Amino acid sequence: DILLTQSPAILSVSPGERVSFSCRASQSIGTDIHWYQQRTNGSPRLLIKYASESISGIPSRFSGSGSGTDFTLSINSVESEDIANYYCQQSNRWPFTFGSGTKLEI
Amino acid sequence: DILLTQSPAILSVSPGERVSFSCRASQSIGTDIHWYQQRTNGSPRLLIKYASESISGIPSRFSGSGSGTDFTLSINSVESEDIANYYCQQSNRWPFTFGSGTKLEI
Amino acid sequence: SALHWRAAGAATVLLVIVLLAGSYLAVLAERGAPGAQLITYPRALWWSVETATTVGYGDLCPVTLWGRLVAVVVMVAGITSFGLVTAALATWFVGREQERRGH
Amino acid sequence: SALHWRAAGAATVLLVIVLLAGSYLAVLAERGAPGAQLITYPRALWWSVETATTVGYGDLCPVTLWGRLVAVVVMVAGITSFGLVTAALATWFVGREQERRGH
Amino acid sequence: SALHWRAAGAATVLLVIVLLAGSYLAVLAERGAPGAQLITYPRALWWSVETATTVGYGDLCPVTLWGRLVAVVVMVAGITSFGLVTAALATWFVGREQERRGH
Amino acid sequence: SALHWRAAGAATVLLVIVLLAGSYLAVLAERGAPGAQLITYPRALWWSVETATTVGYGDLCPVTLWGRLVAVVVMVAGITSFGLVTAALATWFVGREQERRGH
Ligand SMILES: [K+]
Ligand SMILES: [K+]
Ligand SMILES: [K+]
Ligand SMILES: [K+]
Ligand SMILES: [K+]
Ligand SMILES: [K+]
Repeated sequence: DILLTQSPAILSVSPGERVSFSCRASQSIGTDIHWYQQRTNGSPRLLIKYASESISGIPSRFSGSGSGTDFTLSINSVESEDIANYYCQQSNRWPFTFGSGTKLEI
Repeated sequence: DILLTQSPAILSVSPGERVSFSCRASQSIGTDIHWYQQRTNGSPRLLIKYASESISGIPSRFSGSGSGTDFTLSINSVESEDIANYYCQQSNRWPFTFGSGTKLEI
Repeated sequence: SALHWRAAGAATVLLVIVLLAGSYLAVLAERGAPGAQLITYPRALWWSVETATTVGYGDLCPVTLWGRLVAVVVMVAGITSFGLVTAALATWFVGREQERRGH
Repeated sequence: SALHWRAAGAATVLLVIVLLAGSYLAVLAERGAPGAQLITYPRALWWSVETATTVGYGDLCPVTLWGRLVAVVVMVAGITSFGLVTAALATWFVGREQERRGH
Repeated sequence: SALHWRAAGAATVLLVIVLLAGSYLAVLAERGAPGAQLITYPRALWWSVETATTVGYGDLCPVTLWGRLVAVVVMVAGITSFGLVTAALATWFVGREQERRGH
Repeated sequence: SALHWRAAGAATVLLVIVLLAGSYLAVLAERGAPGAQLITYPRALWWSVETATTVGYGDLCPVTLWGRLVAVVVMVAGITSFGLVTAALATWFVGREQERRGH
């Protein structure tokens, strides 16, 4: 069962700065990694699919990259609305699994 | 995305001695590694392609070796003209990537 | 209309159906098995084509009993389909060569 | 009764026997060799089918001399069997096309 | 001139063209996809031959949609080409055996 | 004596020669290339058979230009050889079915 490591668990950044969340898979999973955003009291929301594919309705500020075992979710010019929990999820091998989560702090 | 580690970052040697630069890939890449030389204020110059293939116009003093994840660029009988920055580059997986560089010091 | 040409077509249509159903069933059979990779439809379809033509790269393959049984049906349908096309090409050449001799 | 159809059947029955015996012998030959994976009957049978159809995913393959010799027999029996079916389909098309011309 | 022999040749020339174009297009389609290995022309050409003959070692294979679509065209062109050669060899044997009986 | 049966045999003998020479040349071509595994004769021979039948498990494959060129010759010789056997089986069925109708 594929383990997804998200470290650090909390990330602090200054308004407008560039931020990067990391997700590490216990074994090579191509680019079968997806990112979700969950604001306080909200349900998860798909941000990036297959490591770097854009989703319609998501600010162009968000981008992903990586392949194999290391993945990055990036936000260029962070802002208040980005404060939330960010999760990665893999679909390479059954069963699907989720990372532990990374909190964005401004 | 394949990571290329070049350590040590600086290498000191005495005139005429044999020197060796190392390049380590985060995953096995066959022999798809290439070496470049960049003198102060100069543009990069191909030295060795595919880990050990000679290029015409390059002193026979230069040689490369290795396969898999570990690669070595060697200079037999270093001399002043060899003072520069040396980079490895991989073409096994997209996107191509460069090592961080190793400075030769005499 | 020439049977060999009709059977060739029927063979092609049938193969396309086997590929789609095989893709569907492979996913259905492999999910629930720890470690399985044949679990999303787009790649499952690539896998089925890969199997039917018998290329078998090894980037994807079934690990469950029913996934393997599905795989066998796909291999056989592909081998039979392409084999039937070859047979039809043989009948066309044989018939035409007869003409080239008069008959 | 039409020979090409009889030989096709005989070919199928024979292939099924080669697959089962190949599965048995592959396990018999590979156990005792450090690192070998073709060592339990259910997957060995999957391997034999995989080889006979010539798909060869690479999830399982023989590492010993006798395992490889068994593998060759399986490959050849499969290639011959499916090749014989194609040949029979050619005879059916050739015969029927002759009729379609009167003969 | 004998059609089966002409079609065989045409088939060979055509296959060689499909291999070269497939090598070109595979690289064009796979670059830009993280993790892709089918990205330099010399190996892409080896890959295409590997696919056309349906050997499929698994040392190289496409990961993108268009790379896979290119792969399918290559598999089919190869299967069809070699299948057409077999068909021509059948027509040659059938024709000559007829002679061996007088006709 | 029936040509199709003679060509089949000639094909078998020739294939066996291609396998042995291919094994020899593959080793000759791959040694000297860092990372190459097709470097001892016994497995090289297993590799050639593996390639000729087009099974291609992926446990061994050439990495050098000349090793790949040798591989192509082996693939083609195998495809042609087995294809020629199928063609001969077609001529046997066609001839005998003619008899079954009198001719
Ligand atoms: K095959
Ligand atoms: K294969
Ligand atoms: K294969
Ligand atoms: K394989
Ligand atoms: K493999
Ligand atoms: K075939």
